[PDB]
Amino acid sequence: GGLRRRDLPADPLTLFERWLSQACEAKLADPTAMVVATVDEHGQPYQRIVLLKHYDEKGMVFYTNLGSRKAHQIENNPRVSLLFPWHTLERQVMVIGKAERLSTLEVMKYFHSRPRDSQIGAWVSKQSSRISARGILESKFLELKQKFQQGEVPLPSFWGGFRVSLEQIEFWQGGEHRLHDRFLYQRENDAWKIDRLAP
Amino acid sequence: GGLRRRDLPADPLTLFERWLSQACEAKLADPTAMVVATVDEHGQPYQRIVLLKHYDEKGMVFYTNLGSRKAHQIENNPRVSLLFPWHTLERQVMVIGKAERLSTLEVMKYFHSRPRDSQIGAWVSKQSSRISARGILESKFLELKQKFQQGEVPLPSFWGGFRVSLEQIEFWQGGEHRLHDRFLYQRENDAWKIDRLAP
Ligand SMILES: Cc1cc2nc3c(=O)[nH]c(=O)nc-3n(C[C@H](O)[C@H](O)[C@H](O)COP(=O)(O)O)c2cc1C
Ligand SMILES: Cc1cc2nc3c(=O)[nH]c(=O)nc-3n(C[C@H](O)[C@H](O)[C@H](O)COP(=O)(O)O)c2cc1C
Ligand SMILES: Cc1ncc(COP(=O)(O)O)c(C=O)c1O
Ligand SMILES: Cc1ncc(COP(=O)(O)O)c(C=O)c1O
Repeated sequence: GGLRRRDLPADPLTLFERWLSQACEAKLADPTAMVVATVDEHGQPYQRIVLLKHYDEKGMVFYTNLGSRKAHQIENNPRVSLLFPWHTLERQVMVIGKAERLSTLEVMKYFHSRPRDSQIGAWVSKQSSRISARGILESKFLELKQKFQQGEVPLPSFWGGFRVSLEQIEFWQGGEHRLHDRFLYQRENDAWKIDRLAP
Repeated sequence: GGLRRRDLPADPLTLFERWLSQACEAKLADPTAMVVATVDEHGQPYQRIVLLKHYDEKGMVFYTNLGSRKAHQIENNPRVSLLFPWHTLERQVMVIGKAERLSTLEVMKYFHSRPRDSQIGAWVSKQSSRISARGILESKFLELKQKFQQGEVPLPSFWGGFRVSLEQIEFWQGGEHRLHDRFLYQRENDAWKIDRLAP
């Protein structure tokens, strides 16, 4: 029907929750899937999809291997962008913010909630490094599955997470004639300034 | 069934064509949709989806408004990343490269191939700038529809395109236990060096 300023909530998370809710409702594949962009030391941007696992006023959270390329890039430049590719629903949500590491307590809690095969898998991969063959991953997996016996499957020291703060959140919704609705929520010291952007 | 090095084509575009072909075949919404990431002068990355309109060994092409944020950002830093969010097919294609402007000749050709309402729309929006109301877009549209009479609908001077070169192309395909297949094709002076990357 359209997206009019007068219908927007004060808090952008409120609109995001609604859009996330309807996305699950429409059964999109991986509704929590978002593309996270980071930048290396030479100014080159990099992208990969990760899953949003939690969000609130403090920011959006995802977990990853601390030795990965994104991790290395975030340590040198914490500025990141997140984009939810919801175009089958004629929508997009883009977030601008800084990524900060989650504490051990937060990570252990989420880690032990994952399927065991995934916990073991976490142990297996030296994420982003070049490896000579797939078999390396497969032998290790087997090796560890039995090594643990699974007693509790330990939290790898190289496993962690990041929380991306909400400095800016942009909502995009398809419009005919290429005239789409775009609203940019921008942090103004606790409060949110809203502007419609030309498509 | 999996992705083994021995089954990879010498030229990454060959694998990309296959993946693009099957994506259309599976009727994904907007198979040519890709997330393009650019970086501003402060090192902050930005993202938005655009449509791939052509590709070959020289790079991947998309069209946009030359006064937009992405355009401004590319003029200051031509390094960009493209990511095709094909996860409903358990796949991802990420491209690293430099964006260069297309010539007038190339742009006119593609511009006049678009639906008239879209050509008029192109004229309407001062893409990315803040506008006070949606009505501004709607009045202009109407105004121009009749102004042209459509005799040929002129190419806006602020409309253009970019070609992103292929410096690196990464292929990702879902794997069980979180052990996914990842291969990175990297330009080595005309030739392509291939490495499997840990997931
Ligand atoms: C649907 C989907 C969800 C994914 N979720 C995550 C995630 O939550 N954490 C993660 O580290 N990688 C995840 N990945 C794999 C990443 O895209 C990427 O390959 C990996 O994190 C390494 O990226 P990097 O080399 O840029 O560091 C996911 C991939 C897909 C397609
Ligand atoms: C499926 C889809 C396809 C799109 N294709 C394009 C495109 O080809 N060119 C373009 O300028 N914007 C396109 N857009 C709109 C962009 O995502 C974005 O809103 C716009 O280019 C302005 O981005 P910027 O402010 O970062 O410059 C598309 C959006 C969607 C959801
Ligand atoms: C490398 C990697 N880590 C984590 C995840 C997902 O997080 P979780 O397994 O806790 O749901 C994925 C999902 O595809 C992944 O590919
Ligand atoms: C702003 C904008 N320009 C261009 C396009 C698509 O290119 P074209 O209309 O030539 O197919 C889109 C598609 O959503 C768009 O949103």
